[PDB]
Amino acid sequence: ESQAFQRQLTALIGYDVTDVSNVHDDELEFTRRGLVTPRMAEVASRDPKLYAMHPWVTSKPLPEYLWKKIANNCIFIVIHRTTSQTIKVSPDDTPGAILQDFVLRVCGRDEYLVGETPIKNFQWVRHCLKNGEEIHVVLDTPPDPALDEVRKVSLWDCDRKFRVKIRGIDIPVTVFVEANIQHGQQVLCQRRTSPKPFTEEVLWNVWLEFSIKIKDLPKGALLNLQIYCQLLYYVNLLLIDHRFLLRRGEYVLHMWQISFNADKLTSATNPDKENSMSISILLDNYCHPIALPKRAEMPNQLRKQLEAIIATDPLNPLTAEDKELLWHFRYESLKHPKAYPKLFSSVKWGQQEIVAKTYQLLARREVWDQSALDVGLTMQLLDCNFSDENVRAIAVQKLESLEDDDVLHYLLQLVQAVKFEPYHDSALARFLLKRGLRNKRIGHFLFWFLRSEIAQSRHYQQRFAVILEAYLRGCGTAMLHDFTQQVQVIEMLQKVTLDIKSLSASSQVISQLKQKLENLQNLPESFRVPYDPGLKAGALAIEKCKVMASKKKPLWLEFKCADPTALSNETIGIIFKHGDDLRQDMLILQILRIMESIWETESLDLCLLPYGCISTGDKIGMIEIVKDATTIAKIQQKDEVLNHWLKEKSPTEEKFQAAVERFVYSCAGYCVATFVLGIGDRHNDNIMITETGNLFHIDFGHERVPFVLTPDFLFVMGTSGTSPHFQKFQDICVKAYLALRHHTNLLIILFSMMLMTGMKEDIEYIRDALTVGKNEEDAKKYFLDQIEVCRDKGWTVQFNWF
Ligand SMILES: Cn1c(=O)n(C2CCOCC2)c2c3cc(-c4cccnc4)ccc3ncc21
Repeated sequence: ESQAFQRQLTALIGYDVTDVSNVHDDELEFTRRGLVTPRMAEVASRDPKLYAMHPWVTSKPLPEYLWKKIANNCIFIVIHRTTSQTIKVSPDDTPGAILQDFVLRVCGRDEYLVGETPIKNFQWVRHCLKNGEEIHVVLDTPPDPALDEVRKVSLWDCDRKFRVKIRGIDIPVTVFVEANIQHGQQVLCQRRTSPKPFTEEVLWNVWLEFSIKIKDLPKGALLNLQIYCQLLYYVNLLLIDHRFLLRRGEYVLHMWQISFNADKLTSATNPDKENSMSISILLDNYCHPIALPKRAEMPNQLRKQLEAIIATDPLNPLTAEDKELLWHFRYESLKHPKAYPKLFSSVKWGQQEIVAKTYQLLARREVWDQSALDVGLTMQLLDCNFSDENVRAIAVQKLESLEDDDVLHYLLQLVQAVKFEPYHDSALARFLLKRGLRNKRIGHFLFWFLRSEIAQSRHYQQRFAVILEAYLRGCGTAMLHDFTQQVQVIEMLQKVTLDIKSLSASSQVISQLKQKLENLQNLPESFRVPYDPGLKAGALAIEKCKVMASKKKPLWLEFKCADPTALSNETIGIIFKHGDDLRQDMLILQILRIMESIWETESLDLCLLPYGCISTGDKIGMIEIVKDATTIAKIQQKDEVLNHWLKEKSPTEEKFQAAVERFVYSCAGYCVATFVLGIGDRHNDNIMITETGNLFHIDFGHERVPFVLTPDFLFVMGTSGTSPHFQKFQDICVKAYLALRHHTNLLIILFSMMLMTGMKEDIEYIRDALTVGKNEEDAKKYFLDQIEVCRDKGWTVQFNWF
């Protein structure tokens, strides 16, 4: 009756929030309760007119390469209604001024040109100008905002030393327990139990007295229990709870097994109980509830020493002297926003006094607030190394400066960063709740970015599910309708992918596929595309649908577009795959999209193709089909072969000369990008190219060479084992490489988090690849040398690949 809505949300999320069986406290229920207010606040504050039409706009400057297309200076936008007419408009002209009521929707898209924004500052206008396409719009009627209607004793006096009683470890099928007090990645104090023979049950009943006191336990503290026999099981328990109270009583904790990592920081217990390892522990209880309460300059030499510490890379660890230097002169270090991550590492979190000294130091934020926004440091303070609620919130406060365009560039990386938050309700989760609820595009990607983890991560599904339910409860009836239509389709397409895979390691398979898709089309008739929400896919082209030939078996699906106002009847091609982890490809594609923005600021377009890719469920998702594209393997199935393929598929010579240029930029782009990320040693079948000349890597799901610059690519430029194109390539390569190096800290910390949340020494790769330390001229030469490593090898490495 009154519960029907929750069972609808339950099916959208893919996990039950009301079901509380793997919970030892009430944090999820308390954060479900606490999340109501920032949803109520956002639902109410959003302009219902601009919420319904979600104009995807930017406040960033129009790039160098895009002002080349505009001349007079005017742009042509063709308005449709059967009868169409072109209108010459100034780049700085508002959409209403063009209209001279009615709205300017994009043809075949739920994309609109609205608000007090210049047309040059629209993401669809910039997109068309980049791709050299016409701006086809339609004089449509604004959508009803009615469709989005939303349904409605003190701690610092407990000077006693802390202790935990290790009762034992009950397991269904030598060993010792390692008890740790943790804050960030920094272990405060360790204690082990005496080794005992490994059996079905191992009792100890011994108390482990720690060096740290109750008073000195920081908000965010963790009792991390580990089972060593060398590490085999782990579990965590927040010593300070959500209601600021120290943990008391008996706790049985089901432990996570093994095979550093974000999964190893989780406060959640293992849901499996009949097969998992447990741990009975006792925590000292009291009659009254224990509750946590709330100059000189610097000499020229010690200034230079501190300046060198700030200027180093994030991965560079601080010594004991570096930590003392930074802490003593914290008031100076506070006047340099770049020192904050390193300074907040230098503080002794296991000392109530040193913590209180930081908390009051942070009240002098006049300098941090007034600073120019840096995503680098903001992401730095949100990682595993920072467990303090206050420090993290200073980073979340800067995320408010980010306009909807930028929130989209880091939505996935911010969603992952929630894994490092000690408590469920956090400034970050709330931040992602505001931005998702304010914007429909952000909200759509939020849904899928959260649903990605809820369905595959047993470690963080609990936390993420309460954040999804909170977003869902405020998006409005329209988005809730759209998501049911997406869930219903992917859940339908999930069975088909799995049933077909359970028939192969042919005509039988291809007939059985259409035999199943037939009893599927007879709901829904339309659904938004999870990786491109503007595009609405209609009914299937069941005759075009096939099962793909590789080691894995994906579903090549083609859907007609639901919008009849579309320019072409070109179907929407979607790959539905199983057995591969799309969570890592999502992460790689995101850094690629970030790299492009870095190049945009530096006035460069390296023509990357970061194809839509959404992780949907348990090792299953969907991938965008790139139209008129094939792999290098299919083009070979040597030197001449690619340039012969480009001319052959090219209509005019004008278009071919465009095809070789689109090749040099995209090739240089994938050369710099895949090198930095360390995914350049890839097989020919994992490198694609459009009939337009647009090259792009794929299958990112986890002798040597730095990148792929084979002779067939070189022959396209006009070189065999210099050229006017190869010189243009080398120059744009360096120009692109040096741009990414200006954002070292950003890339370093983006990669670091990517590793921990998606997948110590492995991370160190970007230090060397982004040539940390070396000057602008030394890096130019270093990259040009890596070009020559590909020239020397040629077909060697490509041949080596089995
Ligand atoms: C025409 N055509 C293909 O043949 N294929 C492939 C199918 C699987 O064998 C490799 C080639 C693709 C595409 C494959 C991906 C992709 C698939 C899995 C992982 N990462 C990326 C993306 C876009 C694509 N577009 C077009 C297209």
